[PDB]
Amino acid sequence: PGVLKIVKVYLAVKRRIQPGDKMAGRHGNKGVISKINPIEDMPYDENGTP
Amino acid sequence: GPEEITADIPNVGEAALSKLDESGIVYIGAEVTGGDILVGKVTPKGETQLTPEEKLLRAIFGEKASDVKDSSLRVPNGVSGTVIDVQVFTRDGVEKDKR
Amino acid sequence: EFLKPRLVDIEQVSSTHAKVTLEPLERGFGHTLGNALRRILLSSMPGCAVTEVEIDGVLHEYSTKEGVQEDILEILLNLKGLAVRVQGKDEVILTLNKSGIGPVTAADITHDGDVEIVKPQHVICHLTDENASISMRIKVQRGRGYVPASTRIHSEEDERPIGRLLVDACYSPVERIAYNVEAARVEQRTDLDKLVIEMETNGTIDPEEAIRRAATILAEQLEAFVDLRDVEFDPILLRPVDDLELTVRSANCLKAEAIHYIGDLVQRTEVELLKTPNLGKKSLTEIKDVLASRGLSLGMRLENWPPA
Repeated sequence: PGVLKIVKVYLAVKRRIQPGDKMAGRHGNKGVISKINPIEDMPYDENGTP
Repeated sequence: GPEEITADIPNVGEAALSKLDESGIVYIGAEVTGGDILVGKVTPKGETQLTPEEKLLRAIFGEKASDVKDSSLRVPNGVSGTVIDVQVFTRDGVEKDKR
Repeated sequence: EFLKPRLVDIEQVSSTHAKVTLEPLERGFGHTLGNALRRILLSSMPGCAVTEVEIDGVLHEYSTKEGVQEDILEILLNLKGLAVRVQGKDEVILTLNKSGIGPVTAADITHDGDVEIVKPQHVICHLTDENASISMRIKVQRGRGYVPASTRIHSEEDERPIGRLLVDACYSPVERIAYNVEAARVEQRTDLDKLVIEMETNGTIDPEEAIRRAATILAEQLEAFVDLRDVEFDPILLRPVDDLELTVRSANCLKAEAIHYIGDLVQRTEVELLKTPNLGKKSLTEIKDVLASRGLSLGMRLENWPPA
């Protein structure tokens, strides 16, 4: 009765992964990221896949 | 009185009116951030003594002379991202919104 | 007295796979050159990637189109993997229109002047009814590294109309690269080293041109080593004093005190200029009044004072 007309607005935000964000497995191991290292610094096997 | 909602909001520049339609709510798909105005809602104020200062104010400016307030919902701090939907609903009997 | 490597026996395995051989190398230089080239190629290689798109009926990425089998968000992901080769330009616009039944691929993109789509079977959407249509305009750019859509702001200097979809850009044609070190086949020399660089791109760059680009980048970076050696801002201030329409009496007093600039006056607190001869209690108010009109109250403190 007191309300005459209503409007609602929804937002959509994409959260890219970043150092502070928490990541965990499914065996009780967890942790926070510490650095987003470039591709060329990750260790690579013989075939070159980092 | 009634709290009608319209795009025309006194004391707000054309920069903030770029993303509002003829009804007073942001277009669907407009990318927003910071504290941009979302819905243009006005709250009536009480004045029944038209002093000569108010008379000249109404003469040089619009009929309301910005008497009405502007209780417009703004994007809260730290919130960004494009809008998705607007969910206007209208009470029976009252003229329905344009959208 | 050092043998120079020569790019010989370059062979191509597939449309993406490639092997480049560097025949003459010294004892330890094989690993050094291989690592430097691999890091340079993986880090910074020129390439073309989709920057922004525009579909006809959509308003944002979180919507759907009637008649298509995929969301607009998904369509942006299939478009992000599209690889093109542009010649002589950097802002090529790729417009595609298709109607009917079946997947829509890059093969039906309108034939522009000089733009080569590396693979024409790259599906980007599917149509599911006869009478629906999809009309989109794709813009491709040239860059060097990873540039997220959110980070860039200069593209927002001119307002983007509602309907312009922003997609992240990768710009790196090299996906995988590994090197290997073996012994050269030269027998007249005692022991010589050869290097083979297995490189896997998206077909956008020539392996020989990629190696050349890495080499010239390294040479230009090293150019800085071969010769080491090396062994009052506000516009309201800094204004002429005779701009505050003061009285005649204050004009001569300021000259005697040598207040030739506005900012010098604003730094004087009220207890000290009163000792100036014939300043005047009412005249002092006039200086305060006009300076209050500009919003410049007496008693401020600055740090540096240039002569001009």
